[PDB]
Amino acid sequence: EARLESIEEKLSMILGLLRTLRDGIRDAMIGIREELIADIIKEAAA
Amino acid sequence: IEARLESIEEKLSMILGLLRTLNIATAGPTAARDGIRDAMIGIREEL
Amino acid sequence: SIEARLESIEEKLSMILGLLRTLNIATAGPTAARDGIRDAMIGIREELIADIIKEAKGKAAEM
Amino acid sequence: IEARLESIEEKLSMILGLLRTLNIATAGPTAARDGIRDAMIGIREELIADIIKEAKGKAAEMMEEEMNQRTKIGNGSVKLTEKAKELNKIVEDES
Amino acid sequence: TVNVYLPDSYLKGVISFSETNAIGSCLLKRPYLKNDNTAKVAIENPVIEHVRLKNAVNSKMKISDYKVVEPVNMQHEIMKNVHSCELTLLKQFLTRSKNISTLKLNMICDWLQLKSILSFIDVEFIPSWVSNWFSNWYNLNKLILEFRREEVIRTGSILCRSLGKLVFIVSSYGCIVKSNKSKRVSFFTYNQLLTWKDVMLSRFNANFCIWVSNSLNENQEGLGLRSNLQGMLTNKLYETVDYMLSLCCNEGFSLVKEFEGFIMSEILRITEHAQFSTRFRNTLLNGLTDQLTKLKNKNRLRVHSTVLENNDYPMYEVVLKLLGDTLRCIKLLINKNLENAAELYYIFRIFGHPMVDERDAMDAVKLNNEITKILRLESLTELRGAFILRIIKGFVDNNKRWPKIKNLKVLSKRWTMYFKAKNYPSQLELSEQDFLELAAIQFEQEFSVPEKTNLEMVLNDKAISPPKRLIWSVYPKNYLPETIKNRYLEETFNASDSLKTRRVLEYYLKDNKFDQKELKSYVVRQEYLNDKEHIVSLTGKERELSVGRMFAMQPGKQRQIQILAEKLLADNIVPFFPETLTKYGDLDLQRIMYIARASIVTDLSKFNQAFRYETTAICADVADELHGTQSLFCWLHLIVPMTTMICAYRHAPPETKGEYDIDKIEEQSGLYRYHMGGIEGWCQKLWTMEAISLLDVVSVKTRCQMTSLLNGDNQSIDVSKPVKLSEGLDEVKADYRLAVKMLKEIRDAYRNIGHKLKEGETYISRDLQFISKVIQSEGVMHPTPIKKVLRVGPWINTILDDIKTSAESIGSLCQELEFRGESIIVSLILRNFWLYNLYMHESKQHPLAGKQLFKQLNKTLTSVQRFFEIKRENEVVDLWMNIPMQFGGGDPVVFYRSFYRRTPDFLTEAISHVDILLKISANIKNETKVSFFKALLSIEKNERATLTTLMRDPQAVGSERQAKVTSDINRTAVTSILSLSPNQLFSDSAIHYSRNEEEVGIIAENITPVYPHGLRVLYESLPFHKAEKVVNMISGTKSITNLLQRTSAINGEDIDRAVSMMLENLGLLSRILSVVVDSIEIPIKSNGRLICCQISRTLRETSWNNMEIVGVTSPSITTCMDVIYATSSHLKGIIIEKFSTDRTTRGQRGPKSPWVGSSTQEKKLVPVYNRQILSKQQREQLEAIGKMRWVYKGTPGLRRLLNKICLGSLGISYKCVKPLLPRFMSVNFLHRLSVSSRPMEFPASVPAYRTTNYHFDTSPINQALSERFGNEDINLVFQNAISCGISIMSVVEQLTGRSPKQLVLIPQLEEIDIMPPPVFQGKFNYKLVDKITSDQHIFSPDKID
Ligand SMILES: COc1cc(C(=O)NNC(=O)c2cc(C(C)(C)N)cc(-c3ccc(F)cc3)n2)ccc1OC1CC1
Repeated sequence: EARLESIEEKLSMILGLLRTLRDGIRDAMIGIREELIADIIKEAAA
Repeated sequence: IEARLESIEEKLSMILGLLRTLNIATAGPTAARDGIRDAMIGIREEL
Repeated sequence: SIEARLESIEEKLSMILGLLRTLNIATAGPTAARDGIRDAMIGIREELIADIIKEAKGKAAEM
Repeated sequence: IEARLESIEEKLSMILGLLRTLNIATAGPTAARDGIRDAMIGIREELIADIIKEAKGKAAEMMEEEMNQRTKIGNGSVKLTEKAKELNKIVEDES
Repeated sequence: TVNVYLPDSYLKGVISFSETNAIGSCLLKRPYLKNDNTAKVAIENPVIEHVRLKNAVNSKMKISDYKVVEPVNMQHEIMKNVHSCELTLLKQFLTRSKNISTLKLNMICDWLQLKSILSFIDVEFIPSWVSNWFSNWYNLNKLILEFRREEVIRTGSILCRSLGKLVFIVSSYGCIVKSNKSKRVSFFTYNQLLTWKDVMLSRFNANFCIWVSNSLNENQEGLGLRSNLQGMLTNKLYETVDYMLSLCCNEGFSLVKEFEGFIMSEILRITEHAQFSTRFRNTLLNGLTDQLTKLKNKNRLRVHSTVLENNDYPMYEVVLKLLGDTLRCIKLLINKNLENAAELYYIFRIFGHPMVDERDAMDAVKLNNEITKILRLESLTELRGAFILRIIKGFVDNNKRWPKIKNLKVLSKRWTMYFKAKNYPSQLELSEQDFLELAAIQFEQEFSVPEKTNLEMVLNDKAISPPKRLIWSVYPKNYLPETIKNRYLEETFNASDSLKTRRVLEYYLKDNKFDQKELKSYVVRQEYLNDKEHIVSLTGKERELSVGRMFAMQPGKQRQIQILAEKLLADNIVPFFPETLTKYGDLDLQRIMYIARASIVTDLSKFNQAFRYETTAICADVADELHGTQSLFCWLHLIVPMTTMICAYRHAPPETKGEYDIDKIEEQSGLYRYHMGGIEGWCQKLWTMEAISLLDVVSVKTRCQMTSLLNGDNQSIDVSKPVKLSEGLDEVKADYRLAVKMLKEIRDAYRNIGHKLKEGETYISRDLQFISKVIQSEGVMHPTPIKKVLRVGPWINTILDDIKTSAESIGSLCQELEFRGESIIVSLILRNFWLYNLYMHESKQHPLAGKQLFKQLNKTLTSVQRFFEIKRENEVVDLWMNIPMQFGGGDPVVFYRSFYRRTPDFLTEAISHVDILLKISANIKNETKVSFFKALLSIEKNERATLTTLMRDPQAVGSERQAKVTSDINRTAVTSILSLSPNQLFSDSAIHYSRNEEEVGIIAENITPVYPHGLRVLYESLPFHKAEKVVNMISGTKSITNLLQRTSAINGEDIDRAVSMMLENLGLLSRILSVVVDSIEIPIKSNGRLICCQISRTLRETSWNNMEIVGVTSPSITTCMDVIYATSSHLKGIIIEKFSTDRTTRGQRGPKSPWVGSSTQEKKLVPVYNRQILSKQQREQLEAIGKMRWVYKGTPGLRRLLNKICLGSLGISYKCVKPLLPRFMSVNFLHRLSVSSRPMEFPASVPAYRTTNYHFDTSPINQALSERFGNEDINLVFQNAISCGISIMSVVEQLTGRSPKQLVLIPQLEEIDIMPPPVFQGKFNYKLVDKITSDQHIFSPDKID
């Protein structure tokens, strides 16, 4: 009943941003850098 | 019963992630269209 | 059908995930490439990652 | 509990409808032949109206014939035009 | 010191609209054919060549006394002009060809046991619809050859000659024709002078072939070709179309284009039910009449403000009547006969070629490559899902696993369990939602980009564009302003020698700072996205019969990227798509051949210009993910829209306002910038894959079974579906309904992606009938015999006019009348006609050699006479022209080639041919015919036995008994040129080449016995091999000593070398007959005949100092086998029997499957490991090392040599690659070894359908062989014996009207020997390889980490 609460909350956000079809650049930057370091770790010894 | 719920939550998380980038190319203004270029040119030297 | 009422949810939201993937690929084109934002839209692909490591280690070795 | 499942089902169904009916207009010249206009997304009719109001001259025509009009064929059987019947009468006769 | 400009003899090029306009505008001082910028520049600042042409013309009669017309208004008068008659010459040629042909016919009938047919060709009554074309061609060709001879002496020459009532003034840069009868003048190019000649030649060849076939078939049916064409009606067709094209100036070729469609409609009427045929015919007629209506305005718009504006155009009615008459002529030639319709496919050439406008096709495609396209997201994602599903299936089938998936959380439970189980659903599953939810998957890197640049990939003999700033170098200086010229001279001083070349070879060999690791960094860093110096040029070179087809061209840097992307797709991803890769050779020709069945044949010719980034990226992204790159498979739509389209042809300039930068010049008829579509051929594989994957979605949406074949530019979709609806309209209406419904579905599917299929390019049918452009109906194939023999004549397919290559080409082209057509006599007659013309009439005058050649020929002709004591000089040429070329005679077809296609041991075949030729020749004494072989065996074998010759050519002979070739004589010159180049890598490789060549032969010198095919394998296992390819690619360039100079002319050294080779190969027969040793024993047989296999083996052994070769000698089926005719009664031979009872067998099919002679080689125990990461070159290395390990076992030094090779090539030890190597389990590699130089198929010399109606029994011959030999292997090839038997069945029916019911081939056991597996003794010289691998490392593969 807890994961569903987050689920119902996020559907409203998803529809809100989908109806438009400032801050997203920073989100994209942090997102790419999130997996860039992990991929580098895997690529870099065994 | 429980794997399905967490899988649904993860898939919605990726849905939100995708929906964030979709409004930089066409839905986003051309003025801020060049903002990410500085960071991208900086990634080669940020690591 | 309690366990079947949320597996259809999963399939449907995976379908919209595929739709959004295709939409994201489509909109990052010649306009995005010239402004140097296409790679942030698609991401890094294990090949530019090796390139940066080699120069980073090469410079570190040159020390 | 159960009701929220139905609510999320409705939300997903309508999101699927919206994403199924969505259309894309490709990137191209800005109608001033100076720069490239980026791709657009929206409903088919509004995109067509905007693009046609943008188009000038012969280009517009082919667009009208390439996205609005289409080949209307039923049970095949293409009819030969009146001018093409004269070729037929000169070719298939006196042989 | 001496540079020559030998012109062309055949078209081999393109007719230019702008060059003609420039010539005419310079001569008239008014626009000609058009009022574009070309006319302006030509009027104001004409080029020096056109000024000289103008002066030459003015010195002669004045131009204002005649009506100026286009060169195409003159064909009717040019094709009807009569000069001196040439009937006696034609009679002489025909008589001599008949003599040579009767000698060969005696040869065949002697051993086929047969017992005046050439008398059916009556030379005194030639129709005169064959003679006129011969006379026209003779006169025009004489003029052209005289001009070529004159031009070789002086750089720029103008020659004037009178041909009847026409006067020609010919030059290398322009031509004029004036007609006194009509009082009119025309201006054209050197092309349009030797295309009219080609039209005359083709008309003569076609009419001659049909006349000969009709003469043969009127006395014995089945002796000639299986098609009955009237020749008078073909002459009428030629004249009518000539007149129609003359009236309709140059827009009439778009009207000639529809003859193929008309023939297709006739075939469909013959073979199908009215519903399909009427639809096709009506669709054709509507478009044809639309074009007919639109013709007049096009011409009247083009010729505005021109000298031709005052000429009158034909009205609608006259052109309509002309079309009616020509279509009547075509329809009457097809007398409801499907063989005539397939026969008439040769008329697409017989009328001439159109004059292509460089700046008009570009304009026509501009607006197609510019419009915005509205796309549906759902279909766009379904296509991506189908592509991903194809990839998944390919990996699951080949590797038994899924590709690596970045995130295993975008999958539902169904696809999650499918992932865990490592399989995929069946076609009955996979609804649309499956594609939608599959399109969410992202792959990880499964492949790789090679770090080193593949020198065999980039290096080619092609052209490249200049950079953006150095683009004014493609136009004459006179055509440009002064400021442009000054700034261009300033700019060309700052450029390097590599950024000044328009050729790839000079682009690389002249590079001073080349690096093999540069391309990897270039691709990974995406240093092509924002390139100011990027440009796409469109030189406008095209192909046949089209008003526009632009050949695109690029600078070298991005050319590398295009080549690399195409190669990576071909190597890694084109597999998984059997529909496309298997198109040519297996899929369509033989493999593919109530439940309703139908076919759709949509075209994909103009497929690239409707593609956009949004339609290509959805799959190029999957390719990038698999290969790990960022943007390498979608470069085109990322870079092309940012640059300028130029159309940089030599003459047509742009109208610049005096500014250097092309990106600043306003868009014109030849310039535009925002090109949103695709370029033709640059990303063809990806677009093909998308087209294939769209049909998967279409098939899933409906529930039909679709199979797709991609034969060229056509897509053939064969559709099946259980109709489950009957009791009304039974069978034909069901097929029609299925076809219509699926046509609607396919057109809708293509529309949703952005392609608007035209009504005139897609059609429906009941069964596929034009796959790869071959007409096959009901299992019988109807050939187009006279389509490859239209241009047979003197000096064909020769860079420099050398008789050897020209004779080989004549023979090769005429052998098709035997392979495809079912007539051997027609092919013999044509071949000997043209060979006699070449040798005895055209060798007296050579542009570069003079009379020398003929003198040489006349000496060889004397010697043979003196050797054979021939009384009459006329019958010594007959004998000489039936001797193989390998011994120094003129005969570019060996005997066996008429019965089976492939063989080992060419030498034994040549020996057998000469033996039978001397056997039938009841003109020489018996002593001399046995003395010829003693002369052949008299050798001076004491010479250097280098084993690299056998590595290059396992079937090579030594001691100068062989004929020399171009590669072996140009090798030293090419290496010497490469040694002096700025590129350090190439210079070092060329410096070490000689030593590496001398050392590669020493590795296995002390190994016995010598197995030349094992030596070939060892050769392939070394990097030297690859270098030896590059040299051979540069040897064939027509100018070796001018590679590093910008001359585009043939140097004197090259001419001297070529002439020396040509003159030295013409005396080989004289050389071998000079010395005879009388102490040589010929192995005569107990039949009174000589054993050809033993003589061949002795000759091969002696020429190599008696070094006991093994595995190369094998008997010829023509001499080790005796053919007789019975009914299940004879002594232990192979029996060939006929299924049916009918007399003849042409045009029928039988119950049996087609006979293809396969080898069933190398029973192989392949390993089980991942091979996806390895490039193709590394896989070939592993295969070569495996073959080396298999062939040589227990030989001392083998393991050390293998370790050296593995370390040199792959960089890792031999014991670390042992698991990766394949394991062969077989004892006889003399039989099972598969390697180049060793044929892997043994087909018969008849079409496939003809082999389906015979069957063979080999039990008695097996019993006889087991009685004589043991159970071990022998020399005789079995596939080849069966092939020869089938071809005998066919040829006997050809020569005699009755096909034998059964024939038996008895083996003669004195010609057959055994090949037990050999045991090798001696130690390998394994050290040398090290050095080689060090100095040829630029051609090595990438080292395995
Ligand atoms: C593919 O390259 C080759 C293949 C062969 C080949 O196939 N050798 N043949 C037999 O070993 C064989 C054995 C037997 C036995 C087992 C005794 N019954 C019978 C027959 C046989 C033949 C014709 C017939 F009409 C009937 C039976 N042949 C030979 C040489 C080849 O290339 C190298 C010379 C360069």
